[PDB]
Amino acid sequence: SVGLIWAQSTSGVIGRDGGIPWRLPEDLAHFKRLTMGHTVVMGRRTWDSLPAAHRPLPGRRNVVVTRQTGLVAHGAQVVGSLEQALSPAEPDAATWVIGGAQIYALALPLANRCEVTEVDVDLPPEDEDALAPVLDQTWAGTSGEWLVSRSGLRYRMHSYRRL
Ligand SMILES: NC(=O)c1ccc[n+]([C@@H]2O[C@H](COP(=O)([O-])OP(=O)(O)OC[C@H]3O[C@@H](n4cnc5c(N)ncnc54)[C@H](OP(=O)(O)O)[C@@H]3O)[C@@H](O)[C@H]2O)c1
Ligand SMILES: COc1ccc(-c2nc(N)nc(N)c2OCCCOc2ccccc2CCC(=O)O)cc1
Repeated sequence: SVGLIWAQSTSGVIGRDGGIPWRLPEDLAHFKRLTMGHTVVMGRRTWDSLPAAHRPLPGRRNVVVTRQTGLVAHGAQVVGSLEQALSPAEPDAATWVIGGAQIYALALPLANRCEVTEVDVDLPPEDEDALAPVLDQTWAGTSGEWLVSRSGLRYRMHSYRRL
């Protein structure tokens, strides 16, 4: 099982300026609950975007997809392709692809599940933004109710499974 997990604004922005242009603690908790104890696969930009307190992501096997020989920032296992990231895999569990846009595009054809957090923040896309992948007719989804964060932002979760 290969799952994509991401958070996006309603407009479909996932990234800006090498980071994420909102703060939503409830989504961080959701992300940790779904990924704890599992392998997480990310693109190298996302690895370099992690604040030092969160790099590597604790309690997870951190796999970084890069074309470079290796990385200056410690704690990752580097691989040269998504296929190398995904095999061998943890039994009875999902391997989670955790971004960013380039790595989501690589993984989308291989994925069985998507776990999306939608954040109701008004973020018209800007020219260098990373955008969420668009899902096609091979996905069936369900959506949770709108929730209110302690910061006042509304958010909700969507879950998709391959037909
Ligand atoms: N909202 C969310 O859920 C979420 C989640 C994660 C990230 N983000 C955001 O997304 C943005 C980063 O996304 P991004 O698309 O710019 O970068 P990315 O997908 O994180 O990383 C891109 C890098 O991955 C490597 N790569 C890409 N394709 C490859 C291939 N075919 N083979 C081997 N290596 C490959 C390259 O690393 P090298 O250059 O080292 O070769 C490339 O520069 C940031 O703003 C981050 O904060 C948002
Ligand atoms: C607080 O910033 C968050 C940024 C992104 C999400 C997030 N949310 C969903 N739903 N899917 C994702 N792929 C996703 O990005 C995961 C990779 C980036 O992770 C970062 C970045 C900065 C600080 C901390 C962490 C995780 C720390 C940990 O997990 O210990 C969550 C919170």
